[PDB]
Amino acid sequence: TEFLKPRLVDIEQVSSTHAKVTLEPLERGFGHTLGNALRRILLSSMPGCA
Amino acid sequence: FLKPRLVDIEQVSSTHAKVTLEPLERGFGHTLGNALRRILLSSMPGCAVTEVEIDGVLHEYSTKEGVQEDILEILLNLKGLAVRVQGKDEVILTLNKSGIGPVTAADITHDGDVEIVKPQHVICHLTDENASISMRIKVQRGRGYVPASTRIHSEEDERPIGRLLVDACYSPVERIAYNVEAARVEQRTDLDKLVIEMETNGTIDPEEAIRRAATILAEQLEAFVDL
Amino acid sequence: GPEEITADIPNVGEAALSKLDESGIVYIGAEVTGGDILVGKVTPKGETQL
Amino acid sequence: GVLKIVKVYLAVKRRIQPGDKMAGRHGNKGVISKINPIEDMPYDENGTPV
Repeated sequence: TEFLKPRLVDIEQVSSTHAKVTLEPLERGFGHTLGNALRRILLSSMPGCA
Repeated sequence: FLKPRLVDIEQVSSTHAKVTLEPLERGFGHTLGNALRRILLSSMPGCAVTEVEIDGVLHEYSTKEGVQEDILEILLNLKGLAVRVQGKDEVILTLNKSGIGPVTAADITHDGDVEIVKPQHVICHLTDENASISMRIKVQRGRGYVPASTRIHSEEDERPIGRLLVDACYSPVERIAYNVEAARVEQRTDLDKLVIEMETNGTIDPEEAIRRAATILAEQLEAFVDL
Repeated sequence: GPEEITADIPNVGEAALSKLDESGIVYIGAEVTGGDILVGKVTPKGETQL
Repeated sequence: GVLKIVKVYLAVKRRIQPGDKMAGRHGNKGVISKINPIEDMPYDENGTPV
């Protein structure tokens, strides 16, 4: 009942504002479960000064 | 950034239950409920029968004289037998019975860690006065769906031709549903609740499940929090 | 010459000939995959001229 | 010319995989494309996937 962890995460900067990061070893369906749960909190609840 | 905690866990049937999480901020009920449904339906501990060696049976395609169930059909019934262990990662159960009548799931040999959650579960019938069936039922524990096909690669001399393999069904969860209702605590602006209605074979308790689910969750976030 | 169903096959290991009985025929009920020998058969070809 | 013949009967159990043809009684054909996890399946309010 052991559980697979990621590895390799080369971070490609696009200028200074944004970038495309990547994570190779995600088990079945965990890409969405993570990608979506982080998308959710990123767009919505974040500290900000506007 | 107020954090949640659990609340009344209502058992209804031995099968399913409705757990609840009271302190969720705006929209966090959805962010979890979907993220929790994911790991609940998929990765959970379970113990399903794997290798079954029966009395006189060479292969799953024959018929044992004196029982009206084809061997193939009896194997499938085993895949649906719900059990739970405690300190063993594989235990081999010895089932014996004879005489005209149903052979249920309570006719097996009890072990210290054996708990049969459905003693009435029908394994097969018995059609003749003197007809006897002996079987070694090897039950192990694991995660996910491992079909019998992918099992024959290690092999390494599983020569016991009488040992017939079945498909690994490992999972407690059947149906998971989450509903977010607005929870009004006496003083706060607006907070939400989480009603998770799940469905189970009874081989895992609700509080245990939701922990290891969320456990794996933060465990995957480990790497995430840095690079 | 005549072809033999004998279980003696040039250049095969014990793991190959395992699933065969003394006669050279796979046992009934033995599960097999691609490449396993179902029936041992050998035909005479003389003076190979190597 | 044939001295002896051995006929072996294999029972393969195949389940379903991308590439199989499927159709309803109404003339709608199809070829299974992906086998999707239960996690990604559209579900109703009651939680039963499709």
